[PDB]
Amino acid sequence: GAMAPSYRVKRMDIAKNDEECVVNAANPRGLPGDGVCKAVYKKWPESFKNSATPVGTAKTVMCGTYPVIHAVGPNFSNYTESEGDRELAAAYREVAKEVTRLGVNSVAIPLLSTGVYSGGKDRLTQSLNHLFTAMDSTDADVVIYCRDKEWEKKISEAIQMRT
Ligand SMILES: [Cl-]
Ligand SMILES: [Cl-]
Ligand SMILES: [Cl-]
Repeated sequence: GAMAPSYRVKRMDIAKNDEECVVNAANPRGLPGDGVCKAVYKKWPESFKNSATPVGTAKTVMCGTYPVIHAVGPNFSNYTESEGDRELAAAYREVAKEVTRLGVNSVAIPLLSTGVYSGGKDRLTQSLNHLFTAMDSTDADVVIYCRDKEWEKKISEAIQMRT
């Protein structure tokens, strides 16, 4: 575990992270995809061997000794608000189990279902609160990755609010 487990946020490409493992915002079929998933495919393509997994689950595949945790959030274009919320919470719970099992001291994580799976809605708060619910009981250093300057400020404020 980390000496003083923390949350941090950075605005940059998660493929350039400084953590001991990465969470991919994956599709259920293990395809290269777009956005975070395509950057993850270009950096760790070996990790997409048998990475397909259902919605609300996470599947870890090694790239050398570097773990890639493929976490599949719901696409809110297809799910109801109610069922999507349940699947989004579940995907983060499975990420917490994988991070624990791997024994890593740090993890890079994107906000699941906030991009092309958002169904056109701002889900910063919804996705971040499910991230916290899952990861609060883990002792890894968590570094959240985002691309938007306004999202960086709101995520940083939410972390600081809990002190
Ligand atoms: Cl960057
Ligand atoms: Cl997404
Ligand atoms: Cl973002």
